[PDB]
Amino acid sequence: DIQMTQSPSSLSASVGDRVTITCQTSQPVNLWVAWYQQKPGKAPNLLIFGASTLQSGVPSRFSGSGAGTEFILTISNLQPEDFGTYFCQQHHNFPWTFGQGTKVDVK
Amino acid sequence: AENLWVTVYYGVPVWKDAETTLFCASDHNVWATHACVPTDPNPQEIHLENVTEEFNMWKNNMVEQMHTDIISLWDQSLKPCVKLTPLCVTLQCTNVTNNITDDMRGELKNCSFNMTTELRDKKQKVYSLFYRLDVVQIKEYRLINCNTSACTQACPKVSFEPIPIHYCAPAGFAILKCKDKKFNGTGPCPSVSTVQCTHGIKPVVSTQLLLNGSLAEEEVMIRSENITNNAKNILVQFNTPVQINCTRPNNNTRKSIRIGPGQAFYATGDIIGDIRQAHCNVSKATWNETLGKVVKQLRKHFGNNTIIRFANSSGGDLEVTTHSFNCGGEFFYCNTSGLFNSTWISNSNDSITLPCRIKQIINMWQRIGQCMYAPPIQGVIRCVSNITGLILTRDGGSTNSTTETFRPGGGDMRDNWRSELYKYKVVKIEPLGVAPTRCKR
Amino acid sequence: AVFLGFLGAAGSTMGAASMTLTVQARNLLSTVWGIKQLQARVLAVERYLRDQQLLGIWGCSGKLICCTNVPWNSSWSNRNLSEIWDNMTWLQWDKEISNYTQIIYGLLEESQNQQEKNEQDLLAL
Amino acid sequence: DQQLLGIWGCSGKLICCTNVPWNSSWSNRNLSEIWDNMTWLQWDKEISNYTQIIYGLLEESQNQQEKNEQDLLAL
Amino acid sequence: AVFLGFLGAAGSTMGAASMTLTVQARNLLSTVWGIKQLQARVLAVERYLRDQQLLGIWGCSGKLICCTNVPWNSSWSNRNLSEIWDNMTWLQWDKEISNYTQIIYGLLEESQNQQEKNEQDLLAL
Amino acid sequence: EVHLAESGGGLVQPGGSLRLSCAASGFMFSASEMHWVRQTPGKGLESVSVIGGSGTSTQYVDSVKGRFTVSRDNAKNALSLQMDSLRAEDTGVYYCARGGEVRSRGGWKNRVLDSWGQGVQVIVSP
Ligand SMILES: *[C@@H]1O[C@H](CO)[C@@H](O[C@@H]2O[C@H](CO)[C@@H](O[C@@H]3O[C@H](CO)[C@@H](O)[C@H](O[C@H]4O[C@H](CO)[C@@H](O)[C@H](O)[C@@H]4O[C@H]4O[C@H](CO)[C@@H](O)[C@H](O)[C@@H]4O)[C@@H]3O)[C@H](O)[C@H]2NC(C)=O)[C@H](O)[C@H]1NC(C)=O
Ligand SMILES: *[C@@H]1O[C@H](CO)[C@@H](O[C@@H]2O[C@H](CO)[C@@H](O[C@@H]3O[C@H](CO)[C@@H](O)[C@H](O)[C@@H]3O)[C@H](O)[C@H]2NC(C)=O)[C@H](O)[C@H]1NC(C)=O
Ligand SMILES: *[C@@H]1O[C@H](CO)[C@@H](O[C@@H]2O[C@H](CO)[C@@H](O)[C@H](O)[C@H]2NC(C)=O)[C@H](O)[C@H]1NC(C)=O
Ligand SMILES: *[C@@H]1O[C@H](CO)[C@@H](O[C@@H]2O[C@H](CO)[C@@H](O)[C@H](O)[C@H]2NC(C)=O)[C@H](O)[C@H]1NC(C)=O
Ligand SMILES: *[C@@H]1O[C@H](CO)[C@@H](O[C@@H]2O[C@H](CO)[C@@H](O)[C@H](O)[C@H]2NC(C)=O)[C@H](O)[C@H]1NC(C)=O
Ligand SMILES: *[C@@H]1O[C@H](CO)[C@@H](O[C@@H]2O[C@H](CO)[C@@H](O)[C@H](O)[C@H]2NC(C)=O)[C@H](O)[C@H]1NC(C)=O
Ligand SMILES: *[C@@H]1O[C@H](CO)[C@@H](O[C@@H]2O[C@H](CO)[C@@H](O)[C@H](O)[C@H]2NC(C)=O)[C@H](O)[C@H]1NC(C)=O
Ligand SMILES: *[C@@H]1O[C@H](CO)[C@@H](O[C@@H]2O[C@H](CO)[C@@H](O)[C@H](O)[C@H]2NC(C)=O)[C@H](O)[C@H]1NC(C)=O
Ligand SMILES: *[C@@H]1O[C@H](CO)[C@@H](O[C@@H]2O[C@H](CO)[C@@H](O)[C@H](O)[C@H]2NC(C)=O)[C@H](O)[C@H]1NC(C)=O
Ligand SMILES: *[C@@H]1O[C@H](CO)[C@@H](O[C@@H]2O[C@H](CO)[C@@H](O)[C@H](O)[C@H]2NC(C)=O)[C@H](O)[C@H]1NC(C)=O
Ligand SMILES: *[C@@H]1O[C@H](CO)[C@@H](O)[C@H](O)[C@H]1NC(C)=O
Ligand SMILES: *[C@@H]1O[C@H](CO)[C@@H](O)[C@H](O)[C@H]1NC(C)=O
Ligand SMILES: *[C@@H]1O[C@H](CO)[C@@H](O)[C@H](O)[C@H]1NC(C)=O
Ligand SMILES: *[C@@H]1O[C@H](CO)[C@@H](O)[C@H](O)[C@H]1NC(C)=O
Ligand SMILES: *[C@@H]1O[C@H](CO)[C@@H](O)[C@H](O)[C@H]1NC(C)=O
Repeated sequence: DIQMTQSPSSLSASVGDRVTITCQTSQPVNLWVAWYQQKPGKAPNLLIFGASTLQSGVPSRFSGSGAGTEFILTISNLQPEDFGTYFCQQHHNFPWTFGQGTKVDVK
Repeated sequence: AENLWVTVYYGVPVWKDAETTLFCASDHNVWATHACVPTDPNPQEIHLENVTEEFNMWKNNMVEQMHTDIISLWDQSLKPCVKLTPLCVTLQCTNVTNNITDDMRGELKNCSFNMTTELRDKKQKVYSLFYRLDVVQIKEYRLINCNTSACTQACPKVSFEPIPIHYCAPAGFAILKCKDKKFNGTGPCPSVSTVQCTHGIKPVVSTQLLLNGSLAEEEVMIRSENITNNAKNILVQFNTPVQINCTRPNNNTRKSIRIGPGQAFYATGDIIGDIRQAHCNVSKATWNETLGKVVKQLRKHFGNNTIIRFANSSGGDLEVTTHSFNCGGEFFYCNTSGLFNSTWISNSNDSITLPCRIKQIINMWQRIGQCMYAPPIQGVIRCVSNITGLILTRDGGSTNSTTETFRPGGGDMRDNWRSELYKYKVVKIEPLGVAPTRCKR
Repeated sequence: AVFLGFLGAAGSTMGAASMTLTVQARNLLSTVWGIKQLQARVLAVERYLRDQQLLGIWGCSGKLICCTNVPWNSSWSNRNLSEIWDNMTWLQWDKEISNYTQIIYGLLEESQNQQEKNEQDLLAL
Repeated sequence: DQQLLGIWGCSGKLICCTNVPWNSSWSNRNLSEIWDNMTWLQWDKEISNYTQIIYGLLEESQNQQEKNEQDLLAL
Repeated sequence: AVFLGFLGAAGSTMGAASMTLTVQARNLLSTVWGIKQLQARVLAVERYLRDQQLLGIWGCSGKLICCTNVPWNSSWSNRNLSEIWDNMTWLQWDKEISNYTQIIYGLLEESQNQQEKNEQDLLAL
Repeated sequence: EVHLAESGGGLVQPGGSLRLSCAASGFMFSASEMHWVRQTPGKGLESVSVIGGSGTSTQYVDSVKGRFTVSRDNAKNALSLQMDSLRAEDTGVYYCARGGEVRSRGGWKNRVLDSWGQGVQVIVSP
């Protein structure tokens, strides 16, 4: 099974800061990587699919990029509603393995 | 059922490998920027998403084109300069015994000789100071190049400093650049971009060490066309530079001798004060750390439990045997014996000092019959440079011994051009395309 | 980043890549060093004129997406439009069908003249 | 010049009208005092600032017409 | 033998030779010696562009056979189509008519602009 | 609007069995793949199982292979997960999600978990 590694494990950022989260894979998965967010007591919400395509309705501040075995999620303008646990998932082959999660909280 | 009909598309994004002629782009010197196009203040690059290309640094025509252009520029620069044909005369030389140390004994020769003047009737007796490497005994001596060819004196107004040069492709072609770090110059690069022109490259001419080069962004990199074969050189690129300070402390003096109508020969009149060897200094701890990183990286390809030896150069010409370069127009050849001398086994402020010898008669490229005379520079000379790479050669390599010995290499200058254009390639577009479609004309 | 522009659509599908032909179309035209630059410019002009002539001979002059009368032979390719225009890139298709290029060109060239002759005959009446 | 003309769809034509409408912001003068009360040099001098935008609009408009023609011929 | 190909139809009649214009059209485009080759290529490109401009000015752009609105004057030639298109060669016709060349060119040039103006007027409504 | 509601969770002893139901509405159930995901307390997400549109293709992770069974009822637009021989590691929040087909900017089609349920709590303790 393809294992997903996230970095950093946790981070504290203030409003308006730029947040960058890196996700790595053992094997190539083309660009089939999806970035989700989870708030406390709520189910995950899709933000990025295809490693560069923004889901409809999501604010434009969220962006994704990368290639090979390295993908990056970028939040340009952190807002009070964007704090939570971010996950990167690979959906190229079953099983679809999630990352260990990056927790972004208020500094 | 399909009822598909042929359709022609113009502008399809398809490219093929090709070779063409690139041209200048730049922001008195040997590397003529006068006939080189101004560079755009805001260069443009377009990252290609989900495009993986094939790269191979050892089959690049850009290196050959750069070598040919550099040789052509060097030949062109020397055309309007004085030819030292009358200088081939019988010299009468003696040893210099005026305030010299125990290591510079016999290095300098005080010579006297007759020479022509502006009038073709009169002659003048003059004297000069020459280096032991430039005069060969025939008390009578002669210039080494007299029995091979007569070369021109480098004009004193042009500067040998390297200027960055950008290479640009013509219309209808494109330059692809690999942005994938840890790429070793051969294989599939998944991260690609299109660039109108190549980044600034300094045509620095040096051997046994890459000076004022580019540094790896991740860690020490090792490249080789065929690492198993010993006959192929190994290019090592550092992730951090090492400062080296090279100086000639002699206080030289220049004098002009009129050898003809509007023709002057520049000679070293006399040295003021003490005489001592020029030398280079390199940090010891930084060099040890760099060698530790290099051996750590080398252990990946040549076994984990092997013994790694650094030793002296095998031999050959002075250009290949010693670290040859120039500083402020003065041509240095340094003895890099204290650096590559150690053994590694799997498990404060002192500086290494390299003595150097100065030369004036220069054959830069691997050519016979075309030398060059460097006029002397007035005053002491000093310079500082960054070491950012090495050229190494494996010794032997048979299975009998488990110890790998690497020695300094060099000679061919194409490698110096191959360490910068390893992440670039040239392609040509093929706009026309044919497909099926449901139309009907 | 400048992800979109000139060759930015190289990695996209043929359907998506067909929307931006103009960006590739525009750039096709635009002492010792001057000689090399002049030679390169001459070669580029010759290539552009060759491409324009080849387009013109087939009757698709002044058009970027021009369909024609020659039908598609199933022998050259068997894949349907479902797995081509949105499940393939232009580079892959060109690599696959690089062998069968000239025959289609000849068919187009011989088809254009018949249409011209028929148009002249119709206008004669 | 020939490529620029051809890209807009006016290939092989000296007087070719197109589909992009005229924006009143670029110029407010009407045809009454333009086509018989002005010279070409004066008009070019007046409107030399706003050149590229109409070129881009023509370029983006031609491809839509081509796509529509292909779609109609598909039926 | 390669009797048919490129200029093989020179000796044939004008009617028979009118079926092979494309073979002639294709080939019109394609240290001391290199200078001569470059000069020749420059001249060839200039000639091709001149021919293309002359064709385009008359309104027959991108067409090999394009009949137009200018009527034929009987003064220039009196022979009928019966003894021309199948009883004469192109070289003979060019030799006979080579004196009367520029007037028809001017007539075509002045006729095209009137058609353009009329089309603009019609589209104005 | 796509709506998914989970039910059937609660407290169970080790070695017991439990059924989780997910009612779905607002889309074509027969033409969408269904996913069962679990989140353990203090850990990240994990895809427990997947079932295809026709219900003939089912896959599970190694941790639950041979114990968890996923089924679907297209007529009722319902999804079901049978769990047997439950262990302490199985405790957590179980979500039912839909794998919806989406088009990337380059023009390629894949499937992502674009819609999730509220989740249901299952506690495997003595
Ligand atoms: C790697 O890069 C480093 C830094 O980028 C390089 O080190 C630099 O090297 C240059 C060139 O040697 C040096 O610039 C010289 O500095 C001298 C001291 O300030 C200047 O005197 C000298 O000017 C003379 O040379 C010019 C031509 O180069 C002339 O245009 C100028 O008029 C001067 O010439 C007069 O004086 C001489 C001597 O009296 C006389 O003979 C002439 O006739 C004329 O009257 C240069 O400006 C930099 O200072 C160096 N940088 C540092 C930090 O030290 C290094 O060389 C690079 N490595 C390699 C291998 O190239
Ligand atoms: C980036 O580009 C690559 C290739 O250029 C894309 O990979 C391609 O993805 C498609 C899925 O849309 C694959 O199609 C699949 O083919 C298999 C076998 O034919 C079939 O069984 C599937 O049902 C599906 O049709 C395609 O094979 C694959 N290409 C290769 C070479 O494997 C990738 O999707 C692109 N990135 C993104 C984000 O789209
Ligand atoms: C090199 O030799 C010349 C000539 O022998 C030296 O010039 C002489 O210097 C002495 C004083 O040292 C004078 O008395 C002579 O008149 C000089 N000769 C001429 C012809 O001018 C010169 O000093 C020597 N240089 C060195 C470094 O030894
Ligand atoms: C410069 O020229 C003079 C004269 O030609 C040389 O002096 C002669 O040297 C030769 C030795 O080969 C003697 O045979 C002559 O008798 C000398 N003539 C005179 C007038 O002195 C002088 O040696 C030359 N300079 C050098 C450095 O060789
Ligand atoms: C790298 O060089 C080695 C040189 O040894 C190549 O292997 C040799 O190939 C020749 C070809 O006939 C054989 O005769 C030798 O016996 C081989 N040597 C060994 C030690 O096996 C090797 O092929 C080269 N690498 C590549 C990729 O070609
Ligand atoms: C290179 O290092 C040597 C020492 O290994 C330096 O030699 C000293 O140079 C200073 C110059 O300020 C003198 O004051 C000392 O007396 C010298 N000591 C010795 C033992 O030679 C040399 O200066 C260094 N050169 C450079 C260019 O850094
Ligand atoms: C090469 O020269 C540079 C300066 O040109 C030296 O940098 C100096 O390093 C000493 C440490 O020994 C510092 O105290 C000085 O402040 C530095 N000077 C400057 C201007 O930064 C460098 O150390 C020299 N390299 C070697 C190996 O001696
Ligand atoms: C590297 O070191 C070896 C010895 O450590 C040098 O060999 C010397 O070469 C000189 C040149 O003629 C001889 O005079 C010595 O006798 C040699 N030494 C020994 C011990 O044999 C070698 O020259 C050094 N490398 C370079 C490039 O100088
Ligand atoms: C480069 O430096 C090394 C080290 O000083 C030189 O090796 C010495 O050479 C001398 C002869 O000039 C011998 O007497 C020493 O025994 C040698 N030392 C060692 C450790 O081998 C070497 O010769 C120098 N390179 C050249 C070309 O002279
Ligand atoms: C030697 O390397 C150092 C470190 O890379 C160079 O100093 C850098 O110069 C660049 C200029 O392009 C600056 O942007 C960096 O901030 C500098 N870094 C540091 C740590 O100072 C230095 O210029 C190099 N020397 C030469 C001659 O190229
Ligand atoms: C000059 O000195 C060298 C080295 O000491 C010696 O070999 C040579 O014979 C000397 N030449 C003289 C004194 O002419
Ligand atoms: C010139 O002389 C040197 C040494 O006397 C010798 O090595 C060289 O071969 C000579 N040149 C030629 C062309 O013979
Ligand atoms: C390193 O070079 C070798 C040369 O054959 C190549 O096979 C390998 O793929 C390269 N490494 C990477 C990471 O591409
Ligand atoms: C070299 O000599 C000249 C002339 O005496 C003097 O002006 C200069 O200062 C000297 N250079 C040094 C470094 O002392
Ligand atoms: C080379 O290294 C050895 C130590 O292994 C040392 O004894 C010797 O002096 C070194 N040689 C030079 C020229 O520095």
